[PDB]
Amino acid sequence: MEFVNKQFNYKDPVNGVDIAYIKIPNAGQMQPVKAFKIHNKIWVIPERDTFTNPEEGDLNPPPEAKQVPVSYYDSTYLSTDNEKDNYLKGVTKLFERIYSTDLGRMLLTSIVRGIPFWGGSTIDTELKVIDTNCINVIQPDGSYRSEELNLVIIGPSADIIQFECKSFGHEVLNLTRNGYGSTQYIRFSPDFTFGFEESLEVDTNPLLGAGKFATDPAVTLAHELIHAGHRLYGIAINPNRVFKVNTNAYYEMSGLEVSFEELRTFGGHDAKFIDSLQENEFRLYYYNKFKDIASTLNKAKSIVGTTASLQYMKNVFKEKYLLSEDTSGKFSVDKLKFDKLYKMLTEIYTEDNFVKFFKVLNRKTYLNFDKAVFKINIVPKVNYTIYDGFNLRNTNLAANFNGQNTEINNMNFTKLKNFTGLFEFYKLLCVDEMALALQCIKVNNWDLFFSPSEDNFTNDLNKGEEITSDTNIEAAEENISLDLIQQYYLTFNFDNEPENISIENLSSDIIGQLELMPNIERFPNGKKYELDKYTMFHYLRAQEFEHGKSRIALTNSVNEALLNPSRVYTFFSSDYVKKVNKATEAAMFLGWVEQLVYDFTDETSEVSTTDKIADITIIIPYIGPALNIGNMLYKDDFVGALIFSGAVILLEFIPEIAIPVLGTFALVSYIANKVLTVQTIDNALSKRNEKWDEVYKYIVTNWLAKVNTQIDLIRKKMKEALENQAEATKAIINYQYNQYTEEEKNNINFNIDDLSSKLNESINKAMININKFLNQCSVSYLMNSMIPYGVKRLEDFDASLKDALLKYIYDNRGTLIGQVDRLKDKVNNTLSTDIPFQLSKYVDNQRLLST
Ligand SMILES: [Zn+2]
Repeated sequence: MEFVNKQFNYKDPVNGVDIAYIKIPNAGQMQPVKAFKIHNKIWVIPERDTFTNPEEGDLNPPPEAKQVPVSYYDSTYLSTDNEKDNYLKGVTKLFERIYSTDLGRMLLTSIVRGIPFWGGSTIDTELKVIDTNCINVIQPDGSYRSEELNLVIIGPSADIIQFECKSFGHEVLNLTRNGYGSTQYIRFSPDFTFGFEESLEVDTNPLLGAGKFATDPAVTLAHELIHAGHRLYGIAINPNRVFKVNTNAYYEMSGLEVSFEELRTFGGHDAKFIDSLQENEFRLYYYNKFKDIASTLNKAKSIVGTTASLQYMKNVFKEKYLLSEDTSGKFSVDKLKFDKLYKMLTEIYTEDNFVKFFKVLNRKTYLNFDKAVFKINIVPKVNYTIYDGFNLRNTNLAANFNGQNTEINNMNFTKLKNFTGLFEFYKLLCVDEMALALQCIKVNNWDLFFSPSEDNFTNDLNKGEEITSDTNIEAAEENISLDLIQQYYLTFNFDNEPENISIENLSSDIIGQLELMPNIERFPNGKKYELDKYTMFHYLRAQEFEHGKSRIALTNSVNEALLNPSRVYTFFSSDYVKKVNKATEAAMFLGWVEQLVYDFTDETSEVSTTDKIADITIIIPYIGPALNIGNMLYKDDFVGALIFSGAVILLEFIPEIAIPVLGTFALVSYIANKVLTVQTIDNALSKRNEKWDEVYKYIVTNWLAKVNTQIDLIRKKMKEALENQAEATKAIINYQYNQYTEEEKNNINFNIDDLSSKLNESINKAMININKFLNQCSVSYLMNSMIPYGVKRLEDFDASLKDALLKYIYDNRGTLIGQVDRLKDKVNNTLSTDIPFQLSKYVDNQRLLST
């Protein structure tokens, strides 16, 4: 009742104020749809989206499959009044959940504030509303009334789980990128969610649930509202600017296509893939675009198309863009204030930050792709609440995110058919049949490796700089934390919103067309690779078995588990395979099962400590035979190979890191001035600290995108490998149990859910170790294989500045008579020592900092 003020029903009578048949900007002529105004500037249309796009009227599956991990198609969805009512209540509920958090409260306020700019006038001294930023509200009497708005929530198009921000474009202006902003139409459904898998939280939660977890749809909505946020303030990054990936190697993906805008919206490490140069380019770009709005507001003389005054309208956009105004009435953009507003919309309003506030399990990267799709019902309070989500307090579902777990909370999630086939998009990995014949496995596109292009990483480190006494000292960029979010919250003006002012009627049908959007080419599909050796993907495939009818499964230690469907590979000792494959009689069964649970824990809990490697203090030897690391199929060979060559042995590809010759400093001399001569020397020295900081940050960015992503995938694959082992073990134990007759009843009394629960527990404990080990390798690599490159490049820069400052001091020794000896020592001391590399300065991730 805080954000949404009325408790709406779909069958409520049309009134023409908050419940009315409306008409939106259209290519042709549309028929009115019943819509609901949940808040000021925010409307909801409980219909399938068939009107915004003239080419999207059909709700059937497209001729071509479409390149997404998970998709769902159902034309019958959102046709019944019951469905539309439940949609309206669902969307309303999620708005309340977003608002109930400190961060969501801020976001929703910023969205209402972000009224699209009145730049539809051809005469540059008049303020006129852009017609596509409005809707026509039809009254009970028959007449219509045009109204300004910021946001519209519509149901999905053909693909039900494809959520996105849409907006209508101008013929000449780029409204979402010029600072103006345009009305946002979000395609969303609260009746479906994504199924994902996570294993990173097991450190804090050892009793974590088994299978797939469900994405809280509030997070999803908040994600789309952030996209709307950027777009309303016209600060959205060009959809052209995509993160280009290498697609030629066998281990690489066939293609991904992720926009910078997407990585920015997520936050975490994902936002840090974008380097300092490109990020500064964007910040300075929208700084000048805001200044253009300030210029147009100073040239504005009269207002047209509304009863409201020019003085009021200028004030609205003053509040929106946080402009400073003189007593003379002139507007300007404050540098420090814009940065506060930009950082907020860019770095504070992120998906990862919302997770903090909701206290829910969620994907930690964008590259943690969805695996399934579930039908949900969040409207009943017994199922979902504004405060707790799925994870209801004082219930079984409170601890370890149990409410989000598909298997424990199975009555809340019904698994649906993924319309993307398991091998719709794939590479084909082949090997010599043991080339007269080949043995080939299909690997799904999203099980492959990222591998970003070098084109995505640009810098101006080579560019020289002229040091003066007036040289600006960059304030240390404070990293995102809850303390900072708290500070923005306290400075926030929550009361007072922009008003719903009466504007003059537009034409009966608003003529509008959606934003152009770049035409993205389809990836090459089904590429074949003929390989000399078995790969990681083969070893992972060998551990898989047909879930269905076929039973008799026998575990073994050779990768010819690929040949026989009854044979499944394992990396556990030969004693484990002998024990599990042993025929057992009813009398011996329970003691045989108890002993297998024991061995399963013992094989997986194996930890070998070391001090020889450095940076890496622990090792997990069975990762070698589990994934074929370095083509050395021995537990002894993995431990030995890791000590010898370090973390690089885990990597699928060696990242290229290009640091150029660092731009030297040039000094500006001032004759007969002792004060400003000392200032320039001091300015050059503290500007060197920024240079060390700049390089360090650049290396952290490359490591975060090229290396840490690889390790991220290996841990996910180890989680899969362990799950495969438990499944195979359960299948064999359950097969033996079903081979008995009537002695199953009382004599045994065996619970498979208990066996599954105990094995899941042992997997979690194994992952605790594995996560700890693989984090060390990622950082180990950063410290010994990536940072040194920058350091010796930086030490050569210190050499150039050393002689530059010593010659400078010498050349001005008549001006600095009494201080020459002192200044000579400071230059010699500070430029001889390296600046210590602190990981906590560039990486906020506190579980990466745990090393
Ligand atoms: Zn997105």
